[PDB]
Amino acid sequence: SPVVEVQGTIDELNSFIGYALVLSRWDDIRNDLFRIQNDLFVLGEDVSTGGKGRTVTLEMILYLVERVTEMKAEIGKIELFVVPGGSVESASLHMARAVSRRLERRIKAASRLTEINDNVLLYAAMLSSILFMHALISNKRLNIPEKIW
Amino acid sequence: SPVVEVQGTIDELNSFIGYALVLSRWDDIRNDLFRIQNDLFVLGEDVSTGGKGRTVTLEMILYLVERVTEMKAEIGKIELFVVPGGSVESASLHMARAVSRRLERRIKAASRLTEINDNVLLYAAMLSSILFMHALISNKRLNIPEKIW
Amino acid sequence: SPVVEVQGTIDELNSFIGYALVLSRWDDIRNDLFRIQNDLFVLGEDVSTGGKGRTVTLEMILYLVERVTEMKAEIGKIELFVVPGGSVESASLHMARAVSRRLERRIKAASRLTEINDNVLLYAAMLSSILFMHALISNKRLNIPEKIW
Amino acid sequence: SPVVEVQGTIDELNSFIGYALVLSRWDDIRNDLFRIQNDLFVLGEDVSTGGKGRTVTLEMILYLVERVTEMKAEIGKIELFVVPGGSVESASLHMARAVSRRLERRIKAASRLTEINDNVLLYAAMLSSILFMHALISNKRLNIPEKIW
Amino acid sequence: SPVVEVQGTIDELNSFIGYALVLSRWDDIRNDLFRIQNDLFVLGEDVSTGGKGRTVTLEMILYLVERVTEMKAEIGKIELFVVPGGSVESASLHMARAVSRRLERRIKAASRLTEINDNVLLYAAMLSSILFMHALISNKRLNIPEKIW
Amino acid sequence: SPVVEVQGTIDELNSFIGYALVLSRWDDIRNDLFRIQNDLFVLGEDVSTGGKGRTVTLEMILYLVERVTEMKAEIGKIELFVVPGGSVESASLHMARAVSRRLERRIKAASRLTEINDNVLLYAAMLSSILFMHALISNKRLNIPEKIW
Amino acid sequence: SPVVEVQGTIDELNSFIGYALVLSRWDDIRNDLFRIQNDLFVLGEDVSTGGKGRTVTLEMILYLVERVTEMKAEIGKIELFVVPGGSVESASLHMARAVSRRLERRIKAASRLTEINDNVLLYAAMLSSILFMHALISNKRLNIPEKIW
Repeated sequence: SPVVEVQGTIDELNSFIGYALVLSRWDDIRNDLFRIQNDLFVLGEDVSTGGKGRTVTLEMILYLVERVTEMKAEIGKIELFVVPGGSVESASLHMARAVSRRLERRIKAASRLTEINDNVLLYAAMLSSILFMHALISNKRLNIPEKIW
Repeated sequence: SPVVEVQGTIDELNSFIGYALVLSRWDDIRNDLFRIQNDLFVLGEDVSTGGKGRTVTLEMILYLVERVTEMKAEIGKIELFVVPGGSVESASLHMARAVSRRLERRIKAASRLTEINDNVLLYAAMLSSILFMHALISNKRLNIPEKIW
Repeated sequence: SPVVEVQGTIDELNSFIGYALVLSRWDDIRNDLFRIQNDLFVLGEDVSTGGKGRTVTLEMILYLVERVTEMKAEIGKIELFVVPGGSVESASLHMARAVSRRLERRIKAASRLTEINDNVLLYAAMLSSILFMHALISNKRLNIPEKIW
Repeated sequence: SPVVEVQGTIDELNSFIGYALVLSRWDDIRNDLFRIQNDLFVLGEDVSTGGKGRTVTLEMILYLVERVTEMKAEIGKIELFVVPGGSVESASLHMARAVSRRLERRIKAASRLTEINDNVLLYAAMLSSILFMHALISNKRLNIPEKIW
Repeated sequence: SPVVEVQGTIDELNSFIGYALVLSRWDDIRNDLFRIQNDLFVLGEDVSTGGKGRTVTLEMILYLVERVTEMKAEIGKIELFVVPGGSVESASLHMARAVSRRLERRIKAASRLTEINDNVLLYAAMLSSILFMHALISNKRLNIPEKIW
Repeated sequence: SPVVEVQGTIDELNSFIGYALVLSRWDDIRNDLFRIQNDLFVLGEDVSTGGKGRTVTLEMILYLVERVTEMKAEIGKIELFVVPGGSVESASLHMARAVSRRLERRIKAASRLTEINDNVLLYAAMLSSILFMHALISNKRLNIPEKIW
Repeated sequence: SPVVEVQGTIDELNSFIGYALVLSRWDDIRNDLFRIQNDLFVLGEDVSTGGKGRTVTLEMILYLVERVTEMKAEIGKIELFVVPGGSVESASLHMARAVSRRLERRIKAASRLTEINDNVLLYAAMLSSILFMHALISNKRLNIPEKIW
């Protein structure tokens, strides 16, 4: 039942990814988001069945980790307090990642209430990180230097 | 007071419809969303006055039901676990419908707390359904075949 | 800890401003939103340090008040129950202001729980008002007369 | 048996933390490393019993995540290709984190061979990250500005 | 050829002993490590010549056994899962002994591949034990009571 | 992928240089190690891009050769089987050079597997040599005559 | 054209090796010099074709490195400022290695002028080193202890 407010936020996020995906131009970015959208579905079933069904695997989170590390190299010095937006695609991704931070904080509650896989939460945490990286990457690749606070 | 968090989500939704409406190209879709935006206003007053004022009528929900049934015919086999987005208009509508599922789950709480019309909740439930149908319809009409999980 | 759900909504809002900023064409509007985005950051630190650090100053809220009063003059009779959207920029701003009303209602909770500056809440309240004004202003300046309920 | 080469690297790491801990002056840093040293022990048993015994919990990794996020704020713009060392404590921590990257790459092999908890690997990954943060933090707090490549 | 990865670890260890030796204050400890450093050299030739040359003698391992037994008396109850470090000298020795466990596990592989004296492996095993004893002894003699898991 | 175990050892080495650099007192030595630390970075990119990017140049290895030849003159008769350590700086450098021999033996494997520049391996070989010279030089300059086997 | 003065010195060296080869008694030494004489030929073609043809491979230089390291063990403390000669074979090799230092300093010029493989120069550098080792080895094996300056 309060785990129902978790799934709602999952599809609320899938909707925000869905928008930032049609928006983004980069093939790598697009494929990451498509895979993320399918993993969001696996993440839904891992809460509903509560581990019984399609469990959120380590290999899924590691692909997020890999991409985070690979894209990190393009940006170089990743800044703190980066004023969101600038590019349309960057702004669209910042909106999806904000909802990702909104998801993990909804999961943390349902984690306290009923049993749910640790991987679900880790994946959500990771998703925020990977989503921020695409919004910096969309900006460098468009030559729109990010305005820092 | 916790019914104040219900109205906030109503206008948060009206804002998301408002975006998907300027976005969508189809006249039918646009008119449905305009009517939905005005019904959202009636839905606001039906919580505030708590039935005293402009009650959310059956005829309002039935127009949603009618459109759902009419559009259903265009899509044919409506799929399960349809990865959201693809088209800009479709993605924009998926975002508005996600917030619609976010509204009815906020109403369900205020329903438990203080008295509010049953129609308000039914309308919200129906709104999610009608909003999904426009995002499938925007996709077929744009010949962007939906990617299913 | 429930103050962590406040910051999340702050950056969730910063993301929505960020989108409406790249979207809006007007220089005045853009600069207001940029300043608002930086003030959102000051607003973050004023919750975290709980007044210890960079306090949200009166002068910050007064700049919002000034702009509200200056833009008010352009619209003239500001209407009640204005159906959101019409213009792309107007719809984008209505979405950001809806989240602003979502922020102050999250702050009101954390206000009851732990100590946080009164200015933080006042600023959020003011932000909703200033954000509505830009979505009316984008509409008059684009000659898209707002549809009232 | 090739899982025996994993434990060896765990205590080889515990030894490197042990050195950087007596070395570091900061109380926060010291306590993180002490807790990390005890978690390394839990991490040992989670490989040996292969989940049967003292499993490496989510809450353990989340404390690493929390510290990473809290310390991140002190450094601000965390740079890429930061030439290691400068301070004695910073150099000592860089050596321990290098061995941490050496541990997770030993785990990844034993992960392919026999069953071992996903958390074990995630914890190791996280440990590299948290260990880098202490070596940047030791540097800012000592006012030894890091030389970037 | 894979026996070349054995020698590398021998001098990698000699380097770690070399550091813990300049570090340690105790004359007995220092002399043990010096002798250990010279025996490491004999141990190198016993792999290279593969028994032909300077064989690793029983008397060499027995001196390690003697010291282990003599120092054992000073510590009394030698604890299990002793969190490494505390003292600078103790931490430095724990690092050298960790590499000693790293050496015998490299030897065990080269033992399976080509012929090498049994004493070489026994000596390495013994070396880990004697190296742990110095890191407990440095701690009691400095009155830094070891923190046990 | 097994080339990933090569980079890990590169930064594991950079960490050991980093320590021996803060440790060493001599300006020449320090500058050599700083340059070596930056060349280690070039060496990383020459494996990752596999020659595509920042190739490890001849001129880089020749600067190592030059220093080896210049420092050689100070020591005079460079001895065989020199028991490592004596000085703190000398011991610290012996540890870094031991890891350098550990790096080239990791490269030799990745050389057999996938294509990587010959210069990368030559540089690593050279690095062991130059690192030994600093640990003899730290000793003569401190008047700590090296104990030979 | 100034690369023609490089080849002349190559065959001028091959002639000096040729003499020291008939001169030397040791089978190992003889085979090294024969291989060196054939590698000198490969080294000729690598300048003429300028990399197009038979490139001077890493494996060639590594065989020189291997022999240098293997013979190093026989001499032990290799001295500085070793007065050349003593034995006929030693004197003959010192003459060939002097010309080898004469070759690399001719290559360094042609390196500045036109493109030539880095390996060519490295090989020449290495050749001087390997040639010195044979002249020390001829001396120990003949029991003619070298007179040092």
